[PDB]
Amino acid sequence: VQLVESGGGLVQAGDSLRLSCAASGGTFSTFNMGWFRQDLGKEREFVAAIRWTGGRAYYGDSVKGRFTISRDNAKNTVYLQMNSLKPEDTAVYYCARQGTNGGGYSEATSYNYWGQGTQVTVSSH
Amino acid sequence: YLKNTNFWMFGLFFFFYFFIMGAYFPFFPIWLHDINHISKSDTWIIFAAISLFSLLFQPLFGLLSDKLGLRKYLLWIITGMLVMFAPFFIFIFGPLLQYNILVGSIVGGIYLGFCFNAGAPAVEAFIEKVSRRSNFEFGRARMFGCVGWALCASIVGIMFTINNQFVFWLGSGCALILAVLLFFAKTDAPSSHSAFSLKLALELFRQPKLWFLSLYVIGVSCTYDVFDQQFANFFTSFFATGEQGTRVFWYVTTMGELLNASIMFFAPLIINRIGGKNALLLAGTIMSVRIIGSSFATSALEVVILKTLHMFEVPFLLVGCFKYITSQFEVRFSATIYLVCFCFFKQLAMIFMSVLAGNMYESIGFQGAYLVLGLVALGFTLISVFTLSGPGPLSL
Ligand SMILES: CCCCCCCCCO[C@@H]1O[C@H](CO)[C@@H](O)[C@H](O)[C@H]1O
Ligand SMILES: O=[N+]([O-])c1ccc(O[C@H]2O[C@H](CO)[C@H](O)[C@H](O)[C@H]2O)cc1
Repeated sequence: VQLVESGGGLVQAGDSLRLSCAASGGTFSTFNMGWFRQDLGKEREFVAAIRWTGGRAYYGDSVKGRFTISRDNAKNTVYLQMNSLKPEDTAVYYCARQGTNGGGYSEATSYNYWGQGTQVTVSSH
Repeated sequence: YLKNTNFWMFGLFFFFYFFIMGAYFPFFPIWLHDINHISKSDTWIIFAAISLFSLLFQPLFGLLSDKLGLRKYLLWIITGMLVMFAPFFIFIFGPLLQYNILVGSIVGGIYLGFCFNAGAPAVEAFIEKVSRRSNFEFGRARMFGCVGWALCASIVGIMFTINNQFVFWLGSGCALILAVLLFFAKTDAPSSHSAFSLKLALELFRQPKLWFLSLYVIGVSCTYDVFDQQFANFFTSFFATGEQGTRVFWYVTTMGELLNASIMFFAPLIINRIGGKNALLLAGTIMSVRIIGSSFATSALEVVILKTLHMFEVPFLLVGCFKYITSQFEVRFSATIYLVCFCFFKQLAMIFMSVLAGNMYESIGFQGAYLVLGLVALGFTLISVFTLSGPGPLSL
């Protein structure tokens, strides 16, 4: 099962950039997905993650209180709402799907399927 | 039971034996991955060998342990091989897995399959024979194991970040004091129509009560064990950094097993007055609830409760089964059916069940697979109420 990632591009500081991630293959009953990002040099950083059956969602520190994540069963699609973007949000945002091995949702290594990446750029002027 | 020399001998035996096992079995995967660098997908070959040779030793240990009643011959070999605990993991098993992975798992397959997968229930069946002779309850003995299991977990967690090998050396030492206990323990001495025999043991297979009891094992007991195999990863799936998720898990196991001991203390008093099969049904229910509950969990709090929920089924499964065994079947076979009807047939079904559920972990996923396991565990616990000859829940 792969991972497509819509959205991305250039936005002015303060805009809202809604990302979307769908996939083809299997229903992720149980499976829970998330988002990561990578800037010029920083190792893959965590931003969001969500599971089924409950709005249970997790968010990172630099992202808390601005990004909203939701999911759609059957449609097998999950979206990432971005609001109040600032220039340090520049990066390539990846989609993911958790693995049965590994330890926790906050770590890149714990996600078996990665997406290709979708770069978002944010400038002041 | 109160102060009785023979009880403290075998109560401390469970404490110091499962102190051996608590050093390797719980948190075993973390031994092969974070320290020995085996791939998270390779570990199946090691569990396979351990499973293969436990398949072999379990029917052996069962038939043997019954042939020589309370002679002590079997436990002396085990207690002897347990002295090898430290050099095995540190200098043999470890580096043999850095070498060719296959051979290194054979020596572990035979060693651990012998000392633990098959040795542990053989120790349980033996001390249950001492249970009915020296006048005390088996549950009051085995609760010692839950405390050593816990204390050892407390010691491996503390020492994981500094000198993890330290816990293995304790194992060898514990095995030696495990021998001291076995010497001063008093039972039938060596030099050895109502006795044991293979012929009457194979005629035992023809008994229907065996078939039904077996059905309970592979239907609701095997399913529960495979559910717990990969529960610790599913447990960390509700936490951020894994080393936090595993730390919490290490708290709940240590504390939970203390809770498990306390329950086991009183378990005999309950299992005595409500029947044998009812303990299995109650255990099977706590089991089924833990699977189906984990299928709908959504908060770390909810999943912690589900782990601690394991501590409520163990006392009613262990104390209960022996209390169902030695009433529906002749005591002279108590160690043989427990080792073959429970451990062997459970081990048998766990071969197919483990690879079948592992495909769901990749296809559907954890909680989704837990829903199927929960239905069959719950399902087989239903027909269990009618199949198992005995009183039942109605008897109230
Ligand atoms: C340095 C660690 C101290 C542990 C010492 C354990 C002593 C071993 C006791 O020997 C055994 O006694 C049995 C009767 O009890 C005999 O049946 C058997 O033939 C004999 O081998
Ligand atoms: O390989 N075996 O044969 C085997 C392994 C573990 C085990 O665990 C029970 O003993 C533990 C200590 O008492 C815990 O209480 C645990 O929760 C119980 O289920 C029993 C048998």
